[PDB]
Amino acid sequence: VQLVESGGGLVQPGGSLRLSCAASGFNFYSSYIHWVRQAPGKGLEWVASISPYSGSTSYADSVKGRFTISADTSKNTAYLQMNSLRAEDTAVYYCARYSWPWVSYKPYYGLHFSAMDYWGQGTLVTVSSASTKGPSVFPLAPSSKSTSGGTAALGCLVKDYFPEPVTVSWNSGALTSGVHTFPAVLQSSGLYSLSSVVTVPSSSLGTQTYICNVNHKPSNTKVDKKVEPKS
Amino acid sequence: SDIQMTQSPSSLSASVGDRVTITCRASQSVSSAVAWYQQKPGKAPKLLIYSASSLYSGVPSRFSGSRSGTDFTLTISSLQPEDFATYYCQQSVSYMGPLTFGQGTKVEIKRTVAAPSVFIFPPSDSQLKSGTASVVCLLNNFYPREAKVQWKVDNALQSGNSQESVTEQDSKDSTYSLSSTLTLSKADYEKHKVYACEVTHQGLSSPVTKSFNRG
Repeated sequence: VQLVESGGGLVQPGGSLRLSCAASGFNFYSSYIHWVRQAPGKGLEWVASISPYSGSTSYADSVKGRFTISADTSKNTAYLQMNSLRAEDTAVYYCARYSWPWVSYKPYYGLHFSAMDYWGQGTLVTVSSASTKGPSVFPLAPSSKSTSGGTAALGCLVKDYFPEPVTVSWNSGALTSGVHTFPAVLQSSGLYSLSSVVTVPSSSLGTQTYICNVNHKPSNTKVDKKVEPKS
Repeated sequence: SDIQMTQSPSSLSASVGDRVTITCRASQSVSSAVAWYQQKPGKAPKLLIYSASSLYSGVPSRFSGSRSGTDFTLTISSLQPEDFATYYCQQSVSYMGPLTFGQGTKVEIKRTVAAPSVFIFPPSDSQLKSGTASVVCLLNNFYPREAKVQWKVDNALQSGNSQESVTEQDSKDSTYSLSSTLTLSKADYEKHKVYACEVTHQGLSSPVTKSFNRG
């Protein structure tokens, strides 16, 4: 079973965006499909639900009249049309499902309720008038003083980008041991920055090559930065 | 007719092997229509418990749920390092009606104290072309999260020109790492020689300083 959200991105206040939730591996017609969002640093908030078999819908008061949830059972796909967007709509949007039925009854006993067993990975919607800016990637070079067989650290500084997110890998994903990619920080300038570091054997410097692979999809940017000891 | 789910505590720190109980009070009857989810930062929530007390397939048996009237509990019988997460309750009593969530409980794994390993990085020549210099100090694999980083430039204490970021707790060893970035103009950077970060952490016998000389 899978759910995959798409359509998120940067949008100006007052603008509109259509999110899609492509379903696979279960009876989409009988399910209930929900949109649940998470604003940065905040909790989960339900937005809307639909029962694809009947077309019935429901909405949170915060979005009634501005958002429309819909479904196409011919394509097993649900949609969230978001209009009149506000900064408070900035969030990761998840699609999730209930298997039918929502609630069942066991005679002479109680009710039994479904829950959200499958969720998508989420798609980020950023409501802002600020413009997209690609990152600059700088080496965090290993020290010359990492002597005689201890541990050295190296990394990459990913500076001055907007909107989120950036992802970082090392050696195209082949290096994960000792990797720490820090949460992005919003700088006072309004642009984000983050760093990614890795620890390696001091002996490995000079014989090994380390590449940080930085992806900023909002600017269609892919940077592969070799991080070397400075000569 | 909004149903409020009041979750407590909002945060807790507990050791491996401890019994942890999280409570959720509904503001009106929600029958047994309560689910519990576990969410790791940046990942979708995962279902643990449905219909107040049913354990979802594949979830370890250390998780259990109970209902008493409008009070719901999630218990982790023996906390494990991988259980660091934010946990949420959620009610669904109203058919095709509003779904409401608790505010979340952030569970941290308490472990023994571990001092950071410290590293300092100068700005790159590439960055200096742009007129700004970023100096970075890394504190690696420490516990607890509290730490103090003091930047010194030619032995003069800096203030107001640095920003910190901390990783989420490691799912295996329960440690944190931290970066501090000092941002200066290139011109100011070129006016000074010794760049140092001094780290205070309870796992260290005394503060640790790492430094470099510009050039």
